[PDB]
Amino acid sequence: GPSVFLFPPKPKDTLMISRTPEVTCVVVDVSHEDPEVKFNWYVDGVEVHNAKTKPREEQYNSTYRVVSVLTVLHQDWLNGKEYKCKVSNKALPAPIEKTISKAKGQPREPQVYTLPPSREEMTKNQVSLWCLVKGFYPSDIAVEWESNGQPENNYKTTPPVLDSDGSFFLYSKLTVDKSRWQQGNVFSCSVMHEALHNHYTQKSLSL
Amino acid sequence: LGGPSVFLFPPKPKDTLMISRTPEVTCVVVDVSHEDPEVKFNWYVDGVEVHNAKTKPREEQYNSTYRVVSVLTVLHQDWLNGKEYKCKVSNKALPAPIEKTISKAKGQPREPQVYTLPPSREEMTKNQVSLSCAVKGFYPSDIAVEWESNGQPENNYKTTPPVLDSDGSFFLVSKLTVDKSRWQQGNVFSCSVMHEALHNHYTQKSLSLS
Amino acid sequence: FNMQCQRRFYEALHDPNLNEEQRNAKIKSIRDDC
Amino acid sequence: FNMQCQRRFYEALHDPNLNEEQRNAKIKSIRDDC
Repeated sequence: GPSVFLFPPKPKDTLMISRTPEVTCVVVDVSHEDPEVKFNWYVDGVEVHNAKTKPREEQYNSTYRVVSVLTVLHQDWLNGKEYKCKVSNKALPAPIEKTISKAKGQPREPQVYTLPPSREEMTKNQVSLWCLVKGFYPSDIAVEWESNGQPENNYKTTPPVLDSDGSFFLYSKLTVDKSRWQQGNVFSCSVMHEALHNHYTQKSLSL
Repeated sequence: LGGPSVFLFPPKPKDTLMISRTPEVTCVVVDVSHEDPEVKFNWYVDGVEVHNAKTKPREEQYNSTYRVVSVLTVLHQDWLNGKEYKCKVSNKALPAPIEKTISKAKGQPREPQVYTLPPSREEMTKNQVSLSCAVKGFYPSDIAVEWESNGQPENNYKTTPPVLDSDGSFFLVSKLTVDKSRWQQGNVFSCSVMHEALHNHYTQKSLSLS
Repeated sequence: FNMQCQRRFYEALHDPNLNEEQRNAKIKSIRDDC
Repeated sequence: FNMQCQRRFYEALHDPNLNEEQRNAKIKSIRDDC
């Protein structure tokens, strides 16, 4: 049968005013015979009409994937507005309804620490710069790396890991060539979370 | 899967690598109705049926059902070499037997690089400091990390799951929580990493105020 | 990015003296005129 | 844990002069008697 998934906006998108946060309603396994999918979006129980339903994409297993995207206000998501997606199809007895809102719990401010490469790693042509981000609540977070204002294309962040105090922690790894580090090139770790002042903080790291 | 659901769990990474351990494959069956209790287990190592299993039945779960588990001891070398382990689950309230298969991740193994990192200067303000054990460039993601000091195990640590890197290898960070006093006194903290691509499947990297 | 725009938003988002209408209007002015 | 048995095991695991039967036999002795 058809399955409905309701995804929240990207943590970065809700926190940065220059961005456009959006809620995503994904409908999977729609039969070729009856492909017509109707979306009804509700915001705090009131029907909204700003949704853009992306053209039905065909899957290898002869099924359809119909996606509806709804642009939201940063303040609306952050203040706790409930976003409801109603999905109607004839291969469904009753329309599927899915509801999402912001992650609950008392938010906690993450502490941001930059760790330089190990003295052992200096034998390798590429070194690792670390970003320890800990004590944050809830898990919704965005971590990035930049240099001279321009971003870095060789970084990977771990998923938030639950600490013994009930807060979360993560590590963002930046991979640079050893010479880059040895000049005194400055690398910044920018962290975006709802509990941080201005939803943003930047910590630097150089030799 | 299907309700009753069948789940097959691989051996613990440490268990398959360390000869002092006994690696096993676990066959858990959940949502087994109160009315129909008895369940039969049939283990298969690359087609061949084995009988060294410790077959287990019913153990009550909230939604008027039972948890039916099964333990089969495996040879470390047999897992690490790529042998497939099958579990056949039989029940009267089930239309046909469920067969689940698990094996060690395929691909060229890569040696993990273990690095210890002291706490940040900005963290020397708190009464407790964090020690980091960066483990990168390993393949497959099957790995085990432990912390110790003066031969005795240090357990106030949290390890990140393996994270897939851009080069196809996996990395992780293990964070050990220690008191500021203990770090500043000169205590030596060691990080033990166990992986197949490592010599003797084991390495140890130490860290102290030096 | 514009940090001033980001600063002004976070302040308007958390200003205790603004109602939904006033806060939404202020945030809009910030967002459009970065 | 015992490092000697661990060393012996990894040696038997990667010995090119042992076949499946001999490798398993050596490992079994390590696992039981070491």
